[PDB]
Amino acid sequence: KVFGRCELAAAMKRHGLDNYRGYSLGNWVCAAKFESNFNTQATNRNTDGSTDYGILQINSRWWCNDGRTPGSRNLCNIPCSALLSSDITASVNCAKKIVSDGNGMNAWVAWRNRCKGTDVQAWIRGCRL
Ligand SMILES: CN(C)CCN(C)C
Ligand SMILES: CN(C)CCN(C)C
Ligand SMILES: [Cl-]
Ligand SMILES: [Cl-]
Ligand SMILES: [Cl-]
Ligand code: NA
Repeated sequence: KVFGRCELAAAMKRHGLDNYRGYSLGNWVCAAKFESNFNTQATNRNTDGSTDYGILQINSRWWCNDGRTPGSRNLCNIPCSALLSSDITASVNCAKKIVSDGNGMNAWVAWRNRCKGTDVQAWIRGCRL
């Protein structure tokens, strides 16, 4: 599913991401924009052999199991395929664990490079929330 901007913001709000670990909703919408262009089915292979999955491009080295990342962990306890669902529940639950891991949203390099320090509230401007 490709979410609309305001549709995703609403879905992330319902699932409890708005201000989660102090990150306003616009941060999460910005991150999703640059990670996946709001496409739940986005996948991307990394040079280390891991793969990033879903709307927030969650990586198989630590977070999910895909059966093909040697030596990896599955800390969210999910198949990486669950992160591609039209229902974002799994991606949100896993994102909350990731952002709690010590570096906050710096865990998402695209967040750090494209969102951090910018006017992120623009990503939710105009939405009925
Ligand atoms: C181009 N921006 C939205 C980031 C990359 N996505 C599309 C994969
Ligand atoms: C362009 N970014 C910053 C906001 C998104 N909407 C209003 C198109
Ligand atoms: Cl915001
Ligand atoms: Cl594996
Ligand atoms: Cl933080
Ligand atoms: Na894994």
